[PDB]
Amino acid sequence: APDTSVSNKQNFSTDVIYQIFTDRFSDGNPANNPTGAAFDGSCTNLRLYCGGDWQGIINKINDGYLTGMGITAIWISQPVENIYSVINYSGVNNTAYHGLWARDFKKTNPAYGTMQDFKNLIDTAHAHNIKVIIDFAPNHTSPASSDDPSFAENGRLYDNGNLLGGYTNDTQNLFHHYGGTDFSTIENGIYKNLYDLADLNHNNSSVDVYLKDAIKMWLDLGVDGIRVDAVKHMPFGWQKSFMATINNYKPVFTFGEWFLGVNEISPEYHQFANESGMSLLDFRFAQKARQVFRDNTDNMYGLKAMLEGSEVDYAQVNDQVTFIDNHDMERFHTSNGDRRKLEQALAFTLTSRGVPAIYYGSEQYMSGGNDPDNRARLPSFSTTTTAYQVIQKLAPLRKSNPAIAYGSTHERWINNDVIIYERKFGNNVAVVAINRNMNTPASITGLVTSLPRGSYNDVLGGILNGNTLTVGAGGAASNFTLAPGGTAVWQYTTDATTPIIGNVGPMMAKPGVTITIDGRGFGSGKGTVYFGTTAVTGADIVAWEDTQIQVKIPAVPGGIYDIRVANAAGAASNIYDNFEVLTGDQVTVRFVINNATTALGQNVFLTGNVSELGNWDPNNAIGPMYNQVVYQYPTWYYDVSVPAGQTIEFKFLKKQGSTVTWEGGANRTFTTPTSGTATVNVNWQP
Ligand SMILES: C[C@H]1O[C@H](O[C@H]2[C@H](O)[C@@H](O)[C@@H](O[C@H]3[C@H](O)[C@@H](O)[C@H](O)O[C@@H]3CO)O[C@@H]2CO)[C@H](O)[C@@H](O)[C@@H]1N[C@H]1C=C(CO)[C@@H](O)[C@H](O)[C@H]1O
Ligand SMILES: [Ca+2]
Ligand SMILES: [Ca+2]
Repeated sequence: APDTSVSNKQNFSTDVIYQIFTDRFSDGNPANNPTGAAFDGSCTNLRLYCGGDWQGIINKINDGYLTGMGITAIWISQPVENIYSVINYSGVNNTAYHGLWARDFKKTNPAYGTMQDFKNLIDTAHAHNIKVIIDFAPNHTSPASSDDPSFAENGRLYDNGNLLGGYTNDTQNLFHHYGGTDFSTIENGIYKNLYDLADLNHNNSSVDVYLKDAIKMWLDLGVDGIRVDAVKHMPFGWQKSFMATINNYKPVFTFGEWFLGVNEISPEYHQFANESGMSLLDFRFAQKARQVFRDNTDNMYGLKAMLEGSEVDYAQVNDQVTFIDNHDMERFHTSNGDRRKLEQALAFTLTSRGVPAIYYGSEQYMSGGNDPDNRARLPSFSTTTTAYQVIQKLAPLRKSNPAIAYGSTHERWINNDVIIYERKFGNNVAVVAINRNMNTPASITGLVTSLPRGSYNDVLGGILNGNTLTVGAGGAASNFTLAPGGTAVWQYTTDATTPIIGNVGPMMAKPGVTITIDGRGFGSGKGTVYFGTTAVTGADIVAWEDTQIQVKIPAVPGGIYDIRVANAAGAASNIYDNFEVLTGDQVTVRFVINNATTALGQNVFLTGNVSELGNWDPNNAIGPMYNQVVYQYPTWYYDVSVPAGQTIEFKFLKKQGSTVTWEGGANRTFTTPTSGTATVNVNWQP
């Protein structure tokens, strides 16, 4: 099927995501509304249920409100059954309107709708070619106090009705009991409790297995994507095994949230996006866009930089979800500011690279500070606001113009307040000009583009004050003045004669799994896919078409491969690097080493003979290991994702600068379990 098909759950670059807070969208059914001091039908107290439900979105999909806007994917609240407690955090009552206080990952939250209400939703969405992404928060359950088992629901957890246990009297060790985090370190913020949320222990097989069976159930119901909450507060090694489980079953576009601030850029943030098996929410985009288009704390050369720095730092930049604001930051639109800033910021996000995400209510100029302020109810549904129009005219370009979805970015003209950039994928082009200045016009002299001779009409139709572009000979355009706050989008689309890859999903799976390659130029008849030097053809290619090829991963040794395509006429595509074929199914193993004495600047790492363990290369060793919470120095520990049911070999090492110190003795061997978890306890051998 084509790359734009609703059946394409692996990739979302050609989609526009509408982020909804079920509760604060539309109450399509009152019979299911919570009652008592948990309900606030006037959405006056923003920490209470307002009544929104799934039937409320089915209504907005049916009467054409969402569809008429151009949206092709809704991202909703956690569908999982929550605690029913009305928590009075010092004077203020609080409820689980946000879906983030899980109670039973196998049942739906009654207030949002029933199991039948969920199928209806998946079916009304798909029948209108809209994809559904859900939230999943496997890092915890709900507010719990072990000292006072009378608080909330005591962080209890049920398995489809059966109680597994609570935060008080945890003999089975389902949770962590190390106090709460002060966010001092990454280690600290992972094993310690986030504020007061009963932190789950994934080293416990019962927990590990339960969360994995839970996500599959949700995959079986029809979801097309997953947004995992708090990726920074769970162990990396477990997440990889959680991903390998999704991808090895029914892969869906999965992404997670890792909050970055202003001009804050961490390498762990990138390492996660590059090696977890899942992408992140592009906070590097969001904060930079708001600095230039909103707070005006940086100029266009910072925008240029960011767009360029990203095209390299991320391994698969086309998979990062972009946005201008959301549930974790103040609303982009202010009181003392004009709607133009918002109108432009939206256009910039819509034509830029990644998976664009619009936080509900942005098209109705909703204003509001931090939580719960940024989570008020959508005041209206007027399909005639300019912002509605902008999204309306731009959104479908992602599915029609391959350059918007997969193309590279090139700044063709730049200034302190104006930028003109090009997105191109083969012959397809899209030029976007923006003058953020509202006072002075911008005379553009000598603008060269990839557009062929012609005079292109603004796709925005002038509502953003955009002109038409007369492109003469050599892609050069006649001079023009870009009006203050002007914005224009010009484009060109044509067939692809050369195979070209725009994206691949999933980015890691075991042999025998079907991956999805998307692009243009693949051709009608079956061709050839290269995983490294290993060529795949015949029955192993499940599907071939001009825009999308589906092929099984061949039996190769685990490791990183470069993907490449060749049509039936030997025309080979560009290289799509960084594909991880795993050794097989994964399980998480905690490795604990005792007596590793280290110097100031020396850390302990691990390595072994399978690719998930770096394949003996000390530059790809797992680490630096942990040494303060679950175990303290001189004992180090780490949760690592390894192949299931195999005898792996490994040795620990110390690393300091360019100096590496290996353990003495013989290689350690270990037979991994087929499911669940395992813990290896050892002592440093000199
Ligand atoms: C509140 C939020 O905090 C934890 O994770 C991140 C946030 O996602 C991140 O945005 C940042 O928090 C705020 C930031 O400090 C502030 O300067 C900025 O203006 O806005 C941010 C959002 O408020 O930093 C923290 C990490 O230090 C949790 O991991 C998130 O899950 C949490 N949001 C969840 C959690 C709870 C639990 O109480 C819900 O109450 C909340 O509604 C839900 O969204
Ligand atoms: Ca309701
Ligand atoms: Ca945790």
